[PDB]
Amino acid sequence: GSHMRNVAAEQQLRELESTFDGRLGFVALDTATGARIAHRADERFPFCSTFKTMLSAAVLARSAGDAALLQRRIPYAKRDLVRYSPITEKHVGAGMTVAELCAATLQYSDNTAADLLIALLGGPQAVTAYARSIGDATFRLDRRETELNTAIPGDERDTTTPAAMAASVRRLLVGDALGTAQRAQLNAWMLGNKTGDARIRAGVPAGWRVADKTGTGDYGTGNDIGVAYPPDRAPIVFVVYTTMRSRNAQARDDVIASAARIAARAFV
Ligand SMILES: CC(C)(O/N=C(\C(=O)NCB(O)O)c1csc(N)n1)C(=O)O
Repeated sequence: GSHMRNVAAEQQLRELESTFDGRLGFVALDTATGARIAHRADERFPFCSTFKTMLSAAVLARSAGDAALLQRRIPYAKRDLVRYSPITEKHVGAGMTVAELCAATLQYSDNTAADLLIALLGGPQAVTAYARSIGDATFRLDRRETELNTAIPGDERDTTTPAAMAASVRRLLVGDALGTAQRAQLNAWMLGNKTGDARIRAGVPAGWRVADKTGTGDYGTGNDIGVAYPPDRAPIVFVVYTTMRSRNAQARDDVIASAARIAARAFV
């Protein structure tokens, strides 16, 4: 890549933001060199379901010290389900194992699976504590699903910054904070994500494998975080947060994909 291309990419992110009635938070990191392409890197954004990556990492970290945890079954009933539970609704009664709940929350964004894992860890503050333990002094999880998606302007609950989340994704997916096996497992789950086809994945070449987690909420909030793995090249971290001025705006998959494409083309 080049410094000149990175600067030009940051200008194209400004131009992209001018095209819609909201704001764009963006960090992409080329881990070959640490080079960065950013827009609003240090502003807070409502992270919505992208926190499910941090949640799952916290569960994996606890399993490193507990050989029974990943196969532990957590029963739940139909009345326990929260809105948008495509996988967990199929397994009411005996429930699912902790590993299955991680996979469900990561790959389908299942909200009951998330709530079960937040509760297992001891509540939202345990997820914030895990983030602090991997060097993220910015991330905060305050509420559970689905209230954490309110995305009210000026509200700092359930927010992070693009820069903080890009460093955490890099540490979790590319570095070895989970230990080599846990790291591989988190990557595999996010590589098998079913909800991201129109977001970062739509902006990168077909040969780049993307481990990502999406988020969607009120105020047209549309997010995607993860790591792209070009073949035989260092990984590239992508964090894309967008949120709109109107409470009932639609999320914009095309803007997320465009922002990713700007950085993929600048780095490649
Ligand atoms: C998974 C689904 C249904 O998500 N849309 C959701 C939602 O529950 N997202 C879970 B997450 O982004 O924390 C949501 C909350 S408020 C709002 N408006 N939308 C989606 O993106 O298809």
